[PDB]
Amino acid sequence: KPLVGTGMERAVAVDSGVTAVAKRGGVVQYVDASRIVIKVNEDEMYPGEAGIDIYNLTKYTRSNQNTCINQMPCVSLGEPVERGDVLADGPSTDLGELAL
Amino acid sequence: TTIKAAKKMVEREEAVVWDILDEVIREHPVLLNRAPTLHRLGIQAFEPVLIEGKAIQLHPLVCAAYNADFDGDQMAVHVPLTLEAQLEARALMMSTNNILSPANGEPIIVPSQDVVLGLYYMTRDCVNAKGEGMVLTGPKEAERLYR
Amino acid sequence: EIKELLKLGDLPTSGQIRLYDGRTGEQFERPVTVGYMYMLKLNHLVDDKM
Amino acid sequence: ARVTVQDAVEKIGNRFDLVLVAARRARQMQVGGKDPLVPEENDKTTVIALREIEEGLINNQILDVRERQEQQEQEAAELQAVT
Amino acid sequence: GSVTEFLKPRLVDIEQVSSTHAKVTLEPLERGFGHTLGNALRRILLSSMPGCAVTEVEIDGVLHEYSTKEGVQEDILEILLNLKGLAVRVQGKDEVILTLNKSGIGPVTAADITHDGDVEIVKPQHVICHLTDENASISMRIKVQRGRGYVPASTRIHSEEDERPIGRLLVDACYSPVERIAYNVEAARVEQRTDLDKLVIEMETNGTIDPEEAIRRAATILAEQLEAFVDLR
Amino acid sequence: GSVTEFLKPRLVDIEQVSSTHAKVTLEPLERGFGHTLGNALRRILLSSMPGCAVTEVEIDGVLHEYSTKEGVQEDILEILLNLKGLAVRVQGKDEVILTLNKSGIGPVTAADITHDGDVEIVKPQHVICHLTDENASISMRIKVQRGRGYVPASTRIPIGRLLVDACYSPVERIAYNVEAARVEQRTDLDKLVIEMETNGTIDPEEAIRRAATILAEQLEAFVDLR
RNA sequence: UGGCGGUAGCGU
Ligand SMILES: [Mg+2]
Repeated sequence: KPLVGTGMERAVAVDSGVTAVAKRGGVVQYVDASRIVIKVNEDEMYPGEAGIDIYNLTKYTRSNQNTCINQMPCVSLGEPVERGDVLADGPSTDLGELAL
Repeated sequence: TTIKAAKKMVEREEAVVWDILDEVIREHPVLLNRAPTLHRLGIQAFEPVLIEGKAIQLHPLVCAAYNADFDGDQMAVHVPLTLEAQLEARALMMSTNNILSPANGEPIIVPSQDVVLGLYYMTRDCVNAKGEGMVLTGPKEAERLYR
Repeated sequence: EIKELLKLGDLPTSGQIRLYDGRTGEQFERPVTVGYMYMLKLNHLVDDKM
Repeated sequence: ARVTVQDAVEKIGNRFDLVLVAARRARQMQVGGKDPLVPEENDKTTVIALREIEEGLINNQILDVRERQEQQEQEAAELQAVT
Repeated sequence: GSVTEFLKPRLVDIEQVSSTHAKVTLEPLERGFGHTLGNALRRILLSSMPGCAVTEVEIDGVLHEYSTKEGVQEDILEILLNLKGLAVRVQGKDEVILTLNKSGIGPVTAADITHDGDVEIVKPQHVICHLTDENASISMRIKVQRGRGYVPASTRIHSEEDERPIGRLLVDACYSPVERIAYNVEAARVEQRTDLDKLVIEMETNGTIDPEEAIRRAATILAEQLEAFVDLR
Repeated sequence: GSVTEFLKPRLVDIEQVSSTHAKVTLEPLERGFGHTLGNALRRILLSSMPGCAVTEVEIDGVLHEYSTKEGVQEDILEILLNLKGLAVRVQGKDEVILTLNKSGIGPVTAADITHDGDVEIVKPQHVICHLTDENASISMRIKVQRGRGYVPASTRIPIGRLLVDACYSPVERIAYNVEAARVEQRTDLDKLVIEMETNGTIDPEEAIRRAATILAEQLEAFVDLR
């Protein structure tokens, strides 16, 4: 993370699709280095649906510049999450903040 | 025994290969040239010194001649491979030969950034510095006192 | 504000500390500016250029 | 062991035939198996040629007359061998 | 006691502030030998201190560093990076193979390493990975060697004689156990000379090196290097 | 290879520029060890080498450093500077008082100092002063003491005696330079060149040996147990 | 076992 920043790192990190953002709130049912399974809350439930969101993080995929694209989780089991909360950190991102 | 064996010792990087390379570059000038060769001093001959790394090490005093700064600039090295070319590299294109600009005769080798600052700091005087007013037998005594 | 934050951290307000030479060990004649800066590694690597 | 050739330049006089005579001498010792007129401190042929011009042991005139000397000598040797 | 004879400094105190932070006091010193000795010892200690470090890793199901294991919360590269910071002390030999086996949800600390007797874990609470699911187990074989300085993976693999099979991961080894050195010279009281100095060396290490042993080793290295100048052809 | 082994110096190239000028070279050294050895040796040589030097001088007819003498055209400061450069070796005692008396012409050198046996002037031709007046008599009493390092007269600070800066250490221009050196394929080695200019009391090749011996003896307490 | 075109960037 930048020790001195401008406060726009969060917006740049979130708006770019490099980080995994929770679509619906809930709790982290199963966290793993490659996938995240989130048990959504009853408020955001859909009829006739079990209510689990599965995020498959992209691990070590080459970019257009022959660099490395990797996503690392930043949540633990049982940790409550809300809509818009980051679940994984993309390349050059630390806890949802841009880290070049 | 054969030149094929010569390449086979070369690319495997045997120990004696470094000694051979040091022997062959002892007095073999190399021409360093920057991409925009605006004037005559854009290409100059230098004596190679083998170093570890992937970057060419350039003498600071010639940088003003090359109009080169160390922020990503690249230089091209050419190897003369005839006796005549080595002779003209040593006698005509050598950096020591080029001291005056052919455009106007002004010198081309001047201290620019840190040498000037160091010499300026060294050659300065306070009024109450330590060891003021003593008499010294010579410059060696002054250096010893400073150290 | 920067000076107040430095004072909170028990650091000199001028931002310059006294350094020592690694090789000879003698103290430098003047305080030097020591701090923390964000450095970036640009996509211009020497092994891709040599 | 050589950095500047200003004295060699002034000895030759024009900095151009100096290169030619140095190259000719370097070829003479490198290819013709000639013995340098100065001790070699682990130096290349070009550096030796430049170093032995400094005290005047090599220039165009004496090199030409010396080459003529051994060419007359080899012509005479061939003539004697024929006879 | 005279101009010709110098007072020989000696160790007088070893103040162990913590398991890593330590203070070594040497006295007496004769008008400038303190600064020279402190600088020389600092330069030697920061570069010539032998220590044990992790060199090779081998996980049960992992085949390369850029992969992931089902159950662990961190990448294999992250696991290797945490293993790089593991501090151990080895007595008797310069080569050890340790085994780690963990199962169930929880952190995998250095305390999970199988006891070997001649290997001591200075930091038993050093975490390595996190198992985030039941029925998921991690089995690792860690390779630890004794050496000096910083030897990257390329330098070790330049021999290429072993031709290690797929799944054996190489990690850069930082054998140096001393992380920070700071020397300070002050006045020392020795009966009535009134001009002698004492040198206090504050050293922060990983806990795998004895400060007194480190000072002794640095002095031995300095003397061995200086005997060549003593002879002088 | 082993942890306890180090690249010991080799190829000790020693050349003598003059009688009291030396240039030593040591090619193989561990990375950063060249600076460690050179700085320590330089500091010890110029701050801890014992030696005998002139400390104070008694001048007849002169009571202060800024006075004037009609016999010698050189000022008192010049006389003090000339005396400071004199190198004297003393055996058997710490302090010696020497007497100098001259008259007539003024080629006053160190050879005119009264002979005492113990004192040995390395350069008796060293000029001290110059007399202009024909019947000009100069009588001086100098004191040479054995000390260590350089002790300026300001810190040392009765009408006749005048204090002069004492240079006990017999060394001048001790300079070390460490540059690159390659052995097998390891180009990260340090080659150390040491240039020294002794005053003349001892051989420059002996000053390095004495400094190294002093430093080694300083570390004996920790070195002996290893 | 090459060329053309477009795009972006680096050093001037
Ligand atoms: Mg540039």
